[PDB]
This record gives sequence, structure tokens and C-alpha cells, in this order.
Amino acid sequence: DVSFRLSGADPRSYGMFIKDLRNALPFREKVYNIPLLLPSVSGAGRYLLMHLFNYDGKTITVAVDVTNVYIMGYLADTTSYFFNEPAAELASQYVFRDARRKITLPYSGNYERLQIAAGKPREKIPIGLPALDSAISTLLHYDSTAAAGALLVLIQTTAEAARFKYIEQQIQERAYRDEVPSLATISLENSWSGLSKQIQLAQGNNGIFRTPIVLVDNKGNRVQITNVTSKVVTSNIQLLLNTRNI
Repeated sequence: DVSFRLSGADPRSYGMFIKDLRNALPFREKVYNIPLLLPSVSGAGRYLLMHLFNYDGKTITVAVDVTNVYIMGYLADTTSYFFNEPAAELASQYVFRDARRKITLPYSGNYERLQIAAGKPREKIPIGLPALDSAISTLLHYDSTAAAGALLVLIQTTAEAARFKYIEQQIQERAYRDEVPSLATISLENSWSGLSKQIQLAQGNNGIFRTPIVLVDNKGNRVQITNVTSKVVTSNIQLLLNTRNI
């Protein structure tokens, strides 16, 4: 399991937790030296448990699917909460089996659904380590509208930072003050499947992408990634979604 404590957290301990999260995810191959996540894992082994403590030391346990880093559900005291989607319902067979009650959240866990329930697009939600502290405190007290907002923060500060070194650095800069995500951060989040697929397809095509991936850069707009020598591939993306799941 991996754990992160917000009391005394600074950019370095957060960097250590994100390194541990990447290292807990299984892979057999590296494509262009990036870990390629497995196509499927059987049973309970498919789920990684993250223990997160807020500044006051209260905790939630989050279950992550190791083949795609998607958050399935979480445990707060004796209640488990799972997204309303089939994969999270399969995950409930393996994790948090000692929960006294199981609540299914009224939404699935993708960004479109969560932003509708929360009432705000995530360009307008501040993220950082203070925001993660607040997100953990909110999840301890069931409220489905408030939980959608907290889960948008939680997903971006754990799963998205594990997938892209740029987003981990964005959160390290927001260690003591939250700030809404840059447009670059939103584009990267949205492009992980696409980028993962084109890096895999570039093997056997001399490192050239079959279809270019367009991102928006940090200080402006539209840019096209066409091959694996790009900095997004060499220095940024840390994990690849297996094409068998795209």
C-alpha cells in the first residue's frame, strides 16, 4: 500500500509519495523507457490501496485500479463509497470487505460526470496540498455534491501527478497555496489515452506517431506532438495505458 501524510508535508515528501505510487504499479515492459501498464490483473491484485491522512491525522483509504490508475472507491471510517460504474462494482468484491455499509455514489468517476455533480469545471477548482487536505476532510462526511468536488482534487493530485511529471511539479509549487490547474495540466489529463496509444504505435514506425496529439502549451495554446523525441515523451509522461484498454 502507499501512504501520504499531509502534516509536515512539503514538496519533497509529496515527491516521495508520487514516486512510491508509480513504483507500486506493475509492469512487464517499458516502451521507449516508460513503464507500460499491464492489460489486466486478476482478482484483488488489480487494486492498490492508498492511505491518505489530513493535517489533523484523520484518514481515508482509496482503491486504485493498477492497470489504469483509475480511482474506484474509498473507505472512510466504516463506510465504503464506490462510483456508480461496473468496474467499481467489481472492485467492491475485493476491497473494503469489512465495511459496515457500502454507499454507491450517484455518479461515475469520469471528469465529465464529476464536474456536473460538483457544479464547477475543474479549471475553476484550486488544487494543491491544502486542497488535498480539505478533500480528505470532506470525504470523511458523506455529502455527494461536496464529494464530487473533493474527488476532482484527489484524482488530480494523486493519479494525474503519477502519470505526468509536469503535474507532480505543479502540485509541488502549490504545496502551501492552492491555485487552479494550468490549461497545460487540463490538456495532459485529457490526452493520456491518446498519447499512450500513439507512443505504443510508434514502435515499428521509427518512433513516429500514426496520428499527432495536439496539446495546448503552458504559456499559450495549440501544439502538435508528432514523434517520441518530443519532451512530453522523453521527460514528462511516466506511465502508459496499455492499448488493450484503449
